[PDB]
Amino acid sequence: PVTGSGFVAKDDSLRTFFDAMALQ
Amino acid sequence: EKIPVTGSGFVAKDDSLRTFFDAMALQLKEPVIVSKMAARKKITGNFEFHDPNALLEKLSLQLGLIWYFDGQAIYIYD
Amino acid sequence: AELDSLLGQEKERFQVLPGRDKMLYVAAQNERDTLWARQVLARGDYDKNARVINENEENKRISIWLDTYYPQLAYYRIHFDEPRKPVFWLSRQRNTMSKKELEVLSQKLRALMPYADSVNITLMDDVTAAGQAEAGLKQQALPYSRRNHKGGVTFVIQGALDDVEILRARQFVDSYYRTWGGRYVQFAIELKDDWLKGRSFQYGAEGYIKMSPGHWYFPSPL
Amino acid sequence: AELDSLLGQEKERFQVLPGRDKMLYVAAQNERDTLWARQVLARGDYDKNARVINENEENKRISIWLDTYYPQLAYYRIHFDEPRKPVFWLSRQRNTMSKKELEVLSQKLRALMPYADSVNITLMDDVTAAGQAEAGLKQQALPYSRRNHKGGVTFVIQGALDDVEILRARQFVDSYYRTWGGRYVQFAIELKDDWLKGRSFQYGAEGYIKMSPGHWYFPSPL
Amino acid sequence: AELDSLLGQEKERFQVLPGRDKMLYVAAQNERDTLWARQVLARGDYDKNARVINENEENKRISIWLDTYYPQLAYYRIHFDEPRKPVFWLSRQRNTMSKKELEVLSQKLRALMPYADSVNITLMDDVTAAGQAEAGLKQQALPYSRRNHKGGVTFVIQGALDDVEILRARQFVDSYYRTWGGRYVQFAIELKDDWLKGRSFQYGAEGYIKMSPGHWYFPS
Amino acid sequence: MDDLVFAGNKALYLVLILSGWPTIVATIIGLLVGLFQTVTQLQEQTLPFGIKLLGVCLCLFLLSGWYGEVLLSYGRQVIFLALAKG
Amino acid sequence: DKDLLKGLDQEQANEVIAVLQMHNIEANKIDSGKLGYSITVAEPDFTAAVYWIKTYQLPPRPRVEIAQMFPADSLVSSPRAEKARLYSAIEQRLEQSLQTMEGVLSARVHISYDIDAGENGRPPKPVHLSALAVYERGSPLAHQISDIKRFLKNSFADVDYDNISVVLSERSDAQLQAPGTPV
Amino acid sequence: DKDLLKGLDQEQANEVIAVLQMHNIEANKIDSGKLGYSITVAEPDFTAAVYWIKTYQLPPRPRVEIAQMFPADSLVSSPRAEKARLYSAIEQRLEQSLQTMEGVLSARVHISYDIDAGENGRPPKPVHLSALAVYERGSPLAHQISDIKRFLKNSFADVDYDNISVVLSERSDAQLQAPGTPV
Amino acid sequence: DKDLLKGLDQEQANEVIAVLQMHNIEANKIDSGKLGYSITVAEPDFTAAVYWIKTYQLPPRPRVEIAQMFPADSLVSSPRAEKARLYSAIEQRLEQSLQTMEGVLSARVHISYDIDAGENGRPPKPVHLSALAVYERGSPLAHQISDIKRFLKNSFADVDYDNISVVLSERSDAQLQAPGTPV
Amino acid sequence: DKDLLKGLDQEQANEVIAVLQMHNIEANKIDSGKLGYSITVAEPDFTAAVYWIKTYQLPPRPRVEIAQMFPADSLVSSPRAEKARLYSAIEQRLEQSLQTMEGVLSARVHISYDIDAGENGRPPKPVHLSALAVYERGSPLAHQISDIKRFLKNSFADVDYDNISVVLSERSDAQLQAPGTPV
Ligand SMILES: CCCCCCCCCCCC[N+](C)(C)[O-]
Ligand SMILES: CCCCCCCCCCCC[N+](C)(C)[O-]
Ligand SMILES: CCCCCCCCCCCC[N+](C)(C)[O-]
Repeated sequence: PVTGSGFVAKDDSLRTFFDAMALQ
Repeated sequence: EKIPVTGSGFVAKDDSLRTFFDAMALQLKEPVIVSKMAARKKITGNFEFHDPNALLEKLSLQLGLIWYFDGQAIYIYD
Repeated sequence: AELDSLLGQEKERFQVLPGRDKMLYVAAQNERDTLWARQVLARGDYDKNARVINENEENKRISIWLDTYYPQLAYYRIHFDEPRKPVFWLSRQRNTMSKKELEVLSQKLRALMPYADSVNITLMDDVTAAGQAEAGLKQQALPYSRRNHKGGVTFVIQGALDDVEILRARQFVDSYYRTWGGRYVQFAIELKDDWLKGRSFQYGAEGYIKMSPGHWYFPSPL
Repeated sequence: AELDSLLGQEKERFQVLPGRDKMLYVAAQNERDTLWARQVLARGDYDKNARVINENEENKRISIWLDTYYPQLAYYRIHFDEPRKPVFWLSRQRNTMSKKELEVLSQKLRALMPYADSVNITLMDDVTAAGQAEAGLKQQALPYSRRNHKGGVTFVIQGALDDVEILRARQFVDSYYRTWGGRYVQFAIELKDDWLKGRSFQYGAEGYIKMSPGHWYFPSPL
Repeated sequence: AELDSLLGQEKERFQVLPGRDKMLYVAAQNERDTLWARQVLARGDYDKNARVINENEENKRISIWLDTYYPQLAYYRIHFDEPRKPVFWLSRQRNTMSKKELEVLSQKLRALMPYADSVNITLMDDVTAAGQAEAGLKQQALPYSRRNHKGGVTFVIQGALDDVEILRARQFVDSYYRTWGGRYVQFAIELKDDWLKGRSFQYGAEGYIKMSPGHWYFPS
Repeated sequence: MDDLVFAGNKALYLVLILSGWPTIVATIIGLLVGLFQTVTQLQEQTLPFGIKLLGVCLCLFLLSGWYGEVLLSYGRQVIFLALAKG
Repeated sequence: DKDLLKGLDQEQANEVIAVLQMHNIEANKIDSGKLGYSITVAEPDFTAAVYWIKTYQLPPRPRVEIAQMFPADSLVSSPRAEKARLYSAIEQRLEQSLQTMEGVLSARVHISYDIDAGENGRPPKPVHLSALAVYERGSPLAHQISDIKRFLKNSFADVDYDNISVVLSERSDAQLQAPGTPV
Repeated sequence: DKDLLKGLDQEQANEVIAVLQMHNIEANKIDSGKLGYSITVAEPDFTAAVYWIKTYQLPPRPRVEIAQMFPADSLVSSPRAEKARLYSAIEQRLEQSLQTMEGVLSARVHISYDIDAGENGRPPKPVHLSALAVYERGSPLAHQISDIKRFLKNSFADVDYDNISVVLSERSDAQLQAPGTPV
Repeated sequence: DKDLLKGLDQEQANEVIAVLQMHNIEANKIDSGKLGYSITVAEPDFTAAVYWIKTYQLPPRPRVEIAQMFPADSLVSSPRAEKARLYSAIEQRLEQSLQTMEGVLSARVHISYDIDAGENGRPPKPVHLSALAVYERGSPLAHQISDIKRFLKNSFADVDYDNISVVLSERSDAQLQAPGTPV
Repeated sequence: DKDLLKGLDQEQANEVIAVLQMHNIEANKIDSGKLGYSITVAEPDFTAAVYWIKTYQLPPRPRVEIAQMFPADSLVSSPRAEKARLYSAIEQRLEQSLQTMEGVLSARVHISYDIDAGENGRPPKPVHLSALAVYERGSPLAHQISDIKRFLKNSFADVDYDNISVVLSERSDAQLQAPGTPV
């Protein structure tokens, strides 16, 4: 992921996934 | 010295958010009140408390907290 | 009892050359053959002076001497396909020398190799070298990264590799190195686990690692 | 009964030099050959005076003498590829001497080495030595830090290094040391419980900030 | 039966010198060799008078004599690379003496060393000595502290050092001492335990450790 | 379950060695008194019992301290294992 | 002639001879049958031979293997003993397999004995491995570490490349010429 | 002639002979019957012979198999022991099958012994496999790895291509000409 | 000649001779078979030989290993005893592996025995390791500590580089010339 | 001549001779075999020899090791005696390892025996160590204490530099010249 910003999920609960999205 | 580190900062290692934000309270110049639900979360790292408001705003969005300031104390909730 | 009569039945396996220092030089092709000959000399079956030589040993020896008298010469490799007339490959870009200087160099090499009649110096192109390396890695379909420096190029092959890939890589690299040597281009092969050990993380300038749900760690930009 | 007849069957393995001392000097390539020779003398198989020598021993001895009589001379190493005419490398920047002084130095060294006919003094560039070090690390993709002092340069390589990185690093350093010696450039290789391999950052409002070198490091929480 | 014939096969190892008191002085390089020689004399193989000597022993003996007749002289070390013409290093700053006085000193040393033909006195710079020490520590990248006094310099190296650091320090210090002696510059190595492993803390001004949640500690 | 395996095997080993000593003494005495009746060719029921009783009482007077040491050690050890998880 | 050693085994004597020859000491091996082998040297070489025997601590002790501590034939075994015999056999089998790879001369393997605790009621720890190997001259060691890591990784249920240490070395110079006899 | 080794078995003798001949050392094999085989060489070759015997650690050890530690001819066998002998027989039967493929000369196979936990009350780990093989000269190794992987995958109830390691090598040059006799 | 010692082992005799020769004392070794070896010196050297024998506390003693304290005869030996023998074997096997590395002459190794508690009832503590080693002359000790740490870290299930101590030293000067005979 | 001592061991006799020679008393050692060694001196020296024998409390006593109080002769051995043998083995093995460091001549080590309570039901106390050592002349003692503390720290489960004591001493002057015979 040389550029930008994203999240690499590993069977993560939606609460932790959308929490990581909250900053954007 | 028992503290052989050169700069200044706070080195957290598996700190409950209560015991972490207390270390930030002197730079904030305000007493901090933390809810038990938020105090269940943990953090690790090396931090610069250079501009506390701007740090607190960012960490709120990264950790999912919400915070308020009534003029006497800072309140942080999940 | 000539020396050729002592080396074996397979006459074509070895090559005997006379040298200006009044010594026989037995050129060999590999380590196994080298030791097959050295045993014969060291036992003392022959009674005059003789020596055993091969391309790898001679490249090492001559590089060691260059390190002393020409510590800034840019070069690739010395080929001994014709052991009486070796070929020495120099970089066209990274060297500035006159024809006279090259001749002097030639004569000093000729003094180091008493079995050679002359040393032929040939100028090679760096872009050509680099291009053959990258074309080889593409042709073999390996994943790789290229880094460029003033003096060299480096190709990093790393991550989770399959057996077939590892085999292809080893074969190719072994082939390249025998032509160009290891001075200008280096191949770094490194087996990596998954970078972060099965943990979720956010990459970029604000990155962080999830040690566990409810536990953040802030090591670095990611 | 000459000495050469006593050292073995492989005549060229050793080299015998007469000297003004009226003592034979035997030149050997490495410690194992050194002891192979010394046994012949110490057993008393030979009756006249003889001595065994090698490059490392001579470097040490000469440096000990210079420490007494020239305690501020900045220099690299003395090469004995051709033992009759050694080459002594001095720094061009850090020394200030006249030709006469250099000549006197040469003569005194000649007095220390009764087997040598003359000593050639050559001036080398420090910037060159440092650049060849740094480019040699980049050519291997090792992680490193550089630190500059008035009189020297230190490269620090540390952390949870991999086995192939350890191997490549120790091959390089063992090749450089033979050429430039350890006086001017130093390499430290240290294993730590740390996965960032020596990098270090602080997190602030504006993100990560690189932290200057220091003895303390944050041990790996992973 | 000369003495050289009795010391061994390796004639290069020892050096025999005749002294003005008509006694043979055998110069050795180390302790092991020293005892290898002393056994021959103590056994009584040789018949005339002889003595065994080395650099360390003579440095000590001379220092003991200086302690009595020159109790305020500032000096470094006496070198015996050429045992017939030792070199004596004095401080340039901490000594004020006339040329005549230095010459007299030279003659008295020559009277103490009946195997030496003359003593060469050389003046060395203290700033140089101290500088080459500190530069050697920076070269080795050790952590250190420097303390300065009227008549000496002390370098303190302390902490939870690694084995590669202990090895480097040991090699360096031992190399320096042989050149300069131990009179002006002193090194102190002190290993200490680690309080920080596994604890969070604040550092810089107003630094404190905390042993456990609810337990602060304020070092000085 | 290495803990259950250990406690179960040790219980049986302790039974075997705690009980062995009295029975060994009783058997050796039994044999010697049975022999003496043969070489004397003189016979009665009661002499072996009478001597066996004394032999066992002396055995207990001597060893019993060690029986206490062994049993206390095992008693503590099993409790600590039972409550080991917390 | 002076006696250095007596009552040696075959494979001790051969090691002693090899080490003396390497330092230019001509030695002789004699067989007394039930009394074993005897080694002799000339007087001029006696001093040196004693110095080398001290320095190398010759004659060598036999190889140690963990199964020697836990014989198969005792009346009873706790689980710990059986588990130790098992790993003590897997080590030897991997060593014998690596010695068949291309151009390897000899090798050593070590496995982390987790057996020293039960891991009962508990998560058993992952395995760790170390290997040492010696190669013929002219081998690209850097390129050859990959093969060994790849091969060992799949020998066990859970191993990470991070948990495998590999150390390689080349063969020393060959000793072909015979030592000289004292004059 | 100097005695190198005595009381060797047939397989040890032929191994030693092969290694020496490769280095141009003429050796001789003598039979003493119940006392085994003896190996002898000429004096000019003695030094080299000793050095190579040390370098290869000859004579070779007997080959190790896991079932040797848990003999079946024993009064009682714990489940761990039985579960071990089963795997140690499957390994050998796979080696013997691989040797029958076209162009293969020899092979070694290894399986992850999950028996090192009972996995009672626990889910069993997946299986991992490792294999080494030697081919005739002129064999397309790259195209032959696929067949082996395919064949091994279905040998066990649950195996992923990612858990199978395969290492291949070619036969070395043939030693056909005889060594020269010392003059 | 005066008798210094009688009834020595072969190993004690060769150590005594080595130490006296180092100090220029000519000694003689005599073999009496069932009575062992005897050491003798001349009178002019008697005093010195005595003083050295006292200062070095010769003859040397036998070499201790922890497994010597716990030879198993029981049906059931303690969880303490089994674990002790296990660690006491791993120590020796590591010293034997290290001695094969390039240019090491000898080495010794030590492990922290947690077993001084049975670890009944209480959780097990992490391991620590210490090693000593001796090198051939001209070895870059600083650069060679890394190899040893890397090799030992992965021989055990939980070890940190911080918990491994390594101490290295070079060989002393070689004793090649023979001592002089009293006049 | 007057008899001082009879029925000595070899190592008692050599110690007595060493101590009397140091004070310029010429003594003689005689062997009676099964009756041991006897020591004799001349009359003019008898008085002095008596005074020194008293002052040094000669002949010396046998060396004591804690394992000698807890011999292995029981069918059940108590945990206290097992831990006593364990620590009494580790102490000795550490002393033997220290004597191999560069230029040490002799050493002693002591460990805190926390076993005088079983530590059953009580949390175990931390370890303490003490060491004494003697060096060759011309040794930088200050720089060598660091090495020893570093080495001892990691040989045990939990030790602080504050809890290791080290005491060093140099060797005395050598006794090389023989004593004079009474006129
Ligand atoms: C002393 C007689 C009664 C002892 C009873 C011990 C019960 C042990 C139960 C477990 C047996 C099976 N095992 C050993 C595999 O666990
Ligand atoms: C015939 C009596 C049977 C008693 C069985 C128990 C014997 C051991 C416990 C009692 C020991 C008494 N003692 C020796 C301390 O006095
Ligand atoms: C008449 C038979 C009585 C058997 C029970 C006697 C009381 C138990 C023994 C108490 C003393 C135990 N001891 C010897 C360890 O102190």
